[PDB]
Amino acid sequence: SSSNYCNQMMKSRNLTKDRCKPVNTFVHESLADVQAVCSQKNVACKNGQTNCYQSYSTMSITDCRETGSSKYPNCAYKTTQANKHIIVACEGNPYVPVHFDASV
Amino acid sequence: KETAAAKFERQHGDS
Repeated sequence: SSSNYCNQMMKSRNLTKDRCKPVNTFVHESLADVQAVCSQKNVACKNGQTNCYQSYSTMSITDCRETGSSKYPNCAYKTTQANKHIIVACEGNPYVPVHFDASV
Repeated sequence: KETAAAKFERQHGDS
């Protein structure tokens, strides 16, 4: 809870205001294009359920990973930017992303 | 209160 994108965004989005969340991914794409993944390549989820979908193309993502020296309240994060296929678990009507399963 | 779909966007969206 200092500067760099992950520290700023984890705090602003309320992920680290009351704990330091170990890992979080931000997707730099329009939300409707991320919701569009739920009708793209169906794949098994790590847990063997099959409501997961892999994006046809890679997307711009920022991975935020807590450093080994982070302790609440001063959460600290390593920022890694990547372009990866995202795998999301989908539910409901509208069938929409509710969990990340991976990035590949 | 926050739906699961709203929480996914809050946590991962950055349009």
